[PDB]
Amino acid sequence: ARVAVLISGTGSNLQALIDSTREPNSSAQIDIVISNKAAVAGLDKAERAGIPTRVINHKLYKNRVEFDSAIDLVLEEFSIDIVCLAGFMRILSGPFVQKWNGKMLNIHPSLLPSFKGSNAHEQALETGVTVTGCTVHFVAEDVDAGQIILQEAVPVKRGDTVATLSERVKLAEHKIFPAALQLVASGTVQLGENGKICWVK
Ligand SMILES: Nc1nc(=O)c2cc(CCCCc3ccc(C(=O)N[C@@H](CCC(=O)O)C(=O)O)s3)[nH]c2[nH]1
Ligand SMILES: NCC(=O)N[C@@H]1O[C@H](COP(=O)([O-])[O-])[C@@H](O)[C@H]1O
Repeated sequence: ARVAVLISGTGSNLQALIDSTREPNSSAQIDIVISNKAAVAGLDKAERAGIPTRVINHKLYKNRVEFDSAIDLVLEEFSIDIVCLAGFMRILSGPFVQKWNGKMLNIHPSLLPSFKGSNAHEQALETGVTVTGCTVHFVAEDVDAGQIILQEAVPVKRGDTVATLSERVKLAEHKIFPAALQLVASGTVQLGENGKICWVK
């Protein structure tokens, strides 16, 4: 399965995916990395790994649909099968989501359905949970509401900040995102007719 990874910053999840997809038994290969932000460290990581990169800024497009179409063009160019959102901090439009239904994965740093949105760690700390975690899910039109593939719980320590908590949760992210990509790319897991997750094996 040919994979595109979309990023907006540091790219630690990208690096974990690059590492995993180069294992001999990997069913996925990363053929393109796309960023909406220029000069971010995730681009350096891709380049260093010998993977092509494309930057697409919102300032060159009228609306969200034309922005996504520019993404889609590149996806089609590289004959992509699966899209991974790895620190990609943009909402995707309906038709784009619909086109890639069952083919697009996102990593989110909470145990969904808790703490949806762009500041999950802030929410978890504000709420005072002692257990948080991360979630890989299929992307549906409603944000962070798509079908869940894998999750991993991560403890919150007293005195945790966004800095220390996100560091701990990222170690879990780097485990389940490669595991989830491998499940989907090997055809072991799929979105299924009724919409709910289907373990084909
Ligand atoms: N259709 C859809 N379903 C999803 O399940 C899903 C997950 C993501 C992944 C992202 C979800 C977290 C985010 C929530 C809100 C954000 C936001 O408003 N981003 C700005 C970017 C501005 C900037 O920082 O430069 C924007 O969209 O314009 S980012 N994107 C998705 N889109
Ligand atoms: N809602 C999306 C979201 O909050 N994504 C989060 O952004 C970080 C990106 O780190 P990275 O650039 O080092 O992979 C990750 O922690 C990811 O879970």
